[PDB]
Amino acid sequence: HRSGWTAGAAAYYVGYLQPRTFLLKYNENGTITDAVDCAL
Amino acid sequence: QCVNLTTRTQLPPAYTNSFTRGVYYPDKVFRSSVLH
Amino acid sequence: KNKCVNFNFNGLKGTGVLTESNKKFLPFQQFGRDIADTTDAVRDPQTLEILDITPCSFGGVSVITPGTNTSNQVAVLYQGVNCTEV
Amino acid sequence: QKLIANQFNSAIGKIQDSLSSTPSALGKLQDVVNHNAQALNTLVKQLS
Amino acid sequence: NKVTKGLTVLPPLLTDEMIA
Ligand SMILES: *[C@@H]1O[C@H](CO)[C@@H](O)[C@H](O)[C@H]1NC(C)=O
Repeated sequence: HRSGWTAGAAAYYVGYLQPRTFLLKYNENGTITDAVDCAL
Repeated sequence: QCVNLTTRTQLPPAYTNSFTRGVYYPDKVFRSSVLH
Repeated sequence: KNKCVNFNFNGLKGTGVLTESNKKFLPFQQFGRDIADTTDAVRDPQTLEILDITPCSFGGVSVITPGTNTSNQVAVLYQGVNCTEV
Repeated sequence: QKLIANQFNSAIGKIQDSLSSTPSALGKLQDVVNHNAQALNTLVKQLS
Repeated sequence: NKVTKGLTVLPPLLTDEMIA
């Protein structure tokens, strides 16, 4: 945003994926509601 | 066109807890009331 | 629909009875699976509806008979089959 | 006679209550059912 | 109350009424 230039309130996160097995729980509609990390 | 930016304030990267975020549907197969 | 036919939903081989289903798929989800992880409900690619995909009737034919030393009459039992499906 | 009859009646009532309350009293029949179900489920899962 | 493909399950010869 130019007023030079000005930046508003913002923040973002960066996480990296890893290969691991999860236990996914599908509900009645078919929507994932919970998961378990088998190696936590 | 591009402009060098030097008004940056140097700061080391921070860290925070991920909790239980980042889970996505692995595939398009529908499933209901199962544990997979 | 409602006929024992070979169904093909985008290269999906199979044979069964295509009946309308009350399940609620998500927009990205194409075909469902049961507890056994087998094809159970498939959404038609052209018209968006939920259809069950059961396999055709099967069972076991048992034969009830007295000894051939007595008679040659037999009675046939179709295990686990409604009498309207034969 | 009356004492014995009263004791028998009270004991049988307590039997009904104990069967109703404790969940693991019928573990053997439930184990039979679960074993059959899980054997069939494993055999089905082996197809994949 | 307290007790709860190619594969078929056959019914028992004696119904629960007969056992009762
Ligand atoms: C679908 O989700 C709603 C909640 O939004 C729930 O009330 C409904 O029971 C679910 N469908 C089935 C078949 O249970």
